Amino acid sequence: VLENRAAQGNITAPGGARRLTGDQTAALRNSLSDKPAKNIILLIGDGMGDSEITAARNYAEGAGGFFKGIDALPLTGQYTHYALNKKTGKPDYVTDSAASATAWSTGVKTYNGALGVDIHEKDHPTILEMAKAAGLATGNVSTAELQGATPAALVAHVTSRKCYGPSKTSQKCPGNALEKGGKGSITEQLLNARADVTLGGGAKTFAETATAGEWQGKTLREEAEARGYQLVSDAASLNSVTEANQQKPLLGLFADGNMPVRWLGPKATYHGNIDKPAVTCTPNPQRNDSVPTLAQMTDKAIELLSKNEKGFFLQVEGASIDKQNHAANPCGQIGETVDLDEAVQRALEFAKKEGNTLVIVTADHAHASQIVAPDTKAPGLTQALNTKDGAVMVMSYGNSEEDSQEHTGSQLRIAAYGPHAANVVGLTDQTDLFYTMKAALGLK
Amino acid sequence: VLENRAAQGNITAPGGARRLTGDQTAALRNSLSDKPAKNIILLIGDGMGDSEITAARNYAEGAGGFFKGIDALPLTGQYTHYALNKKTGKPDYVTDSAASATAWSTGVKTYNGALGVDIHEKDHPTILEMAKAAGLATGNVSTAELQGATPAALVAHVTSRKCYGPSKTSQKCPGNALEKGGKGSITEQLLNARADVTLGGGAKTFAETATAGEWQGKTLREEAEARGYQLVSDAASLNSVTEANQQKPLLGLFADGNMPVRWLGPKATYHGNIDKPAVTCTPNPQRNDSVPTLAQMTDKAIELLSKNEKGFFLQVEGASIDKQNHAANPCGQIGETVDLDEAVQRALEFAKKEGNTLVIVTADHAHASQIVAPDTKAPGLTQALNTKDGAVMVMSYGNSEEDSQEHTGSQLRIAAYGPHAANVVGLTDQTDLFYTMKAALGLK
Ligand SMILES: [Mg+2]
Ligand SMILES: [Mg+2]
Ligand SMILES: [Zn+2]
Ligand SMILES: [Zn+2]
Ligand SMILES: [Zn+2]
Ligand SMILES: [Zn+2]
Repeated sequence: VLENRAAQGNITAPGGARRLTGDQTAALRNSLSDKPAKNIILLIGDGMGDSEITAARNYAEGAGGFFKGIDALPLTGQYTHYALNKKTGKPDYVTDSAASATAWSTGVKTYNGALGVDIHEKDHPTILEMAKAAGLATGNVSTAELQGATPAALVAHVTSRKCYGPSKTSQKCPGNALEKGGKGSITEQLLNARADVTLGGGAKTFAETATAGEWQGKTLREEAEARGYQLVSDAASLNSVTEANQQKPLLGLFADGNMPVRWLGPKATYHGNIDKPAVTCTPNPQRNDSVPTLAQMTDKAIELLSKNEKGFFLQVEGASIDKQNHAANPCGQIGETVDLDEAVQRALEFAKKEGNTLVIVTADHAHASQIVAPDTKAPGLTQALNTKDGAVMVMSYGNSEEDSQEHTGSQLRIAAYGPHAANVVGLTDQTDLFYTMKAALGLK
Repeated sequence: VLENRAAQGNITAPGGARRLTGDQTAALRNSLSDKPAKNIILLIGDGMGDSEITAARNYAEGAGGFFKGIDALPLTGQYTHYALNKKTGKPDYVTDSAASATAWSTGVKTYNGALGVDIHEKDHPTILEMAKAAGLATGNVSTAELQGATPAALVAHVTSRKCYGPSKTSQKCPGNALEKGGKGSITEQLLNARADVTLGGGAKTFAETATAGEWQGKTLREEAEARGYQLVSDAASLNSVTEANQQKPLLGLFADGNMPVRWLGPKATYHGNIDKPAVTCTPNPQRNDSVPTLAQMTDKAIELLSKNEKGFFLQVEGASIDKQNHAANPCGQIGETVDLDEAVQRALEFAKKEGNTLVIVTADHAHASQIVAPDTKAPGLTQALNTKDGAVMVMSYGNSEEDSQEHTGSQLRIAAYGPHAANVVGLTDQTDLFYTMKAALGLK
């Protein structure tokens, strides 16, 4: 259960590359607790499998380095995230963001594209709903559109993840359409869920007007304001928020769509590791100092949420790891993994002081990127990068001849710290997480 | 710390896909022991990363299934296996078989191709050599040529893994070349190391004659006999062996090159998941019934080795997982993963019963195979398979245009059971494995 896992010294010498400073038995034994958790923070790196973690550590911290956030959770395991074929109910080996998020939030498998509904299109309550009912405070933060699959899975039960607002719902999720007597689009269901703290992008869908119900005619933003939501749109206004509760829940919309990525780098190309020079990522000029960082949103959320005596449940998502992986952009992808590590550090720092918080870091599924030899002549897209060690690392995306690289179905790392964190050890299924969180918090 | 990790029931229903029957905390806590291990069995799946484990499980046991051997080890973690660039001394992100094996059996990082020597081309003692010095019984078994990087790393100190016998050594490893002061070729050093049990392939190099020393002029096979080794070449004679020790060391050579693979299936092709029907693996008709299986050799070895009162150290290798991954042959690859699982089961059974045996299952490095969506249009080699679920799973190899798919650098799974197994948890380095084993046996 050590906190420092960096190489001991000279990696070229006997024992210089070791990460362990001694025997873990006693320490590891001491970190095993079945006492109930008072709080839970689930950090999700979208599409951040072991490959993505390795590539970003190698680049930002060096091969023998270690992420003070992502690599510091003591209890580790691997878990499966296969989805279901809607027709046959047989496993679909490669899941999408929707079905995977639904699994840990509701504890039941589903088909690719569904949010909060099972194979029968039947709704099941999510962990955030159950927590909110027990009286715990709830948060939902992400760097993607708040209507994106991952954050949406905690507050919406819809049949197609594309049903963002009234427009898409009427024609893609007729049965959820508010007019048809349904629960409504993702956005409207998010407004109904009323989590104490909700922060992310996706401001554009709030410009749509409800077709039915009490706030018919008004845009979703107006409905938000009318219902008591405090709205903030930048780092500054977010910083000034001093309270977030059921009487005045917080809703931050920092981008029309997804929030900008931190690093800028060119897209990987065919024979790019041979024909193009090694790259060194630089900061993204399109990102303003007004758009909050994940670490800032996480920090603010934790402070506002920790005021609730009963406890809180918070989910944080580094959304664009997946997105930049689809786009075959190593810098964008690595910058976002680093961005999430800072968020995990904020969470771990709170967890350690408080002493009753279960922190979990994992991904919804694996992705395309592979770390390959400098001289690889690959069929897909590749790029050479200048890492922190002062050495070149080549990354490869070779599973799609299309504009978008794809998810992969490999089991991946799940790590945790705190009460009940032992239930993450060994082989488990993504659905076990739901039950692990429910039992730690003592939910019924 | 449970033994059954299969999905509980109906994966389409709430909680039907769970692998956990309850809370692991107490069980896990109980499986944490710092008592010294009397024996160690290290099973290595060459190139068996998390993706490889997942594909094989999907195919052979179904997505919700579980490997009775590979998935039954309770303590899990992820470890790094980067090598060193020979010139700069800086990390080389994608290791080879030789450099990786050298790290766990020696405790020092090295460059690609080196066997048992650091970057300064200096020899370091291996855990097998140290075990044998403490009076423990030693075993080395593998399905590849005994001269291959994985088994050789335990008995040879050579500057290039290509120095199989006298010929290649003279030309590629002149400094190790027997006929000028070196300890000899891989085969000559293996013959000098004299482990109690050595089983595998590579009988072809034993046909070479030493160029100097006492047995100059005789084939290496003749030298083996002159030195007291019992030579067995098929299952029946292997099964007939009664004892193996320093007076009568067992040397089993079951093939000229590598042992034949268990299953047969076609090679993945360009758009193979689209232009060709799904495939169903079949037993390899060429595999002679007289050639032992990895589990049979593992089983026989444990039997002979456990006769030493002091204990034993045993390394077992499912070598062709890697070779078939290079060749882009899913059936070949999965068959060898299944093969290794049976070996693991044999190991776990002895371990559970004896109660002072540390079992570790891991891989030397990650590989190329990826599990992708059935409709994937990939730039590399794909193939569709009919899984145990009656569902189609697609595999992809897209990191090389050469005739050999490549290793990848992602951190991968390491799992253990027994005394000191807690040291495998969290993030560690491949070199930490050396120290964990050295400490487990008290082999300082
Ligand atoms: Mg997402
Ligand atoms: Mg090998
Ligand atoms: Zn995703
Ligand atoms: Zn995606
Ligand atoms: Zn290997
Ligand atoms: Zn290989």
